[PDB]
Amino acid sequence: REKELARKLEFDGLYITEQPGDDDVKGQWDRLVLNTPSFPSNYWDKFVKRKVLDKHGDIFGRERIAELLG
Amino acid sequence: SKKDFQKAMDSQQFTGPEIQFLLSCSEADENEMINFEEFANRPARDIGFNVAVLLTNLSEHVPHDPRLR
Repeated sequence: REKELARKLEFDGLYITEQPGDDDVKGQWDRLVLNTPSFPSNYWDKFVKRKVLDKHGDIFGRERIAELLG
Repeated sequence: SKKDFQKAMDSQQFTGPEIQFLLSCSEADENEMINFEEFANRPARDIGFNVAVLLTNLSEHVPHDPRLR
């Protein structure tokens, strides 16, 4: 579930663009965790969250993205 | 404002000389401010349709000619 997310922020980037929609809130819980400092604890890639802002956030408010992350 | 649009364009990245060209190509309406909706006319799209059609038509008909690529 992290990896299902951790790639999804860095490719489809949906939280940066889409939202999952009312159904499959299991994917919408994710809106919570992604804010967490310790998020990518298990994917063995702590710098994903850093990696994502390099992408996407340059297109708009790179630290407007930070409020979504930290 | 045209300067604020010049600052907005630094990120969201079109090349900067082209940015100044957007400023000039806008309207410079009301001293220094610009509408978005008026600044969408170019209608023009058909040409570019046909261009992409053309280039795809080439990349299909004439593959691996690297300058074209």
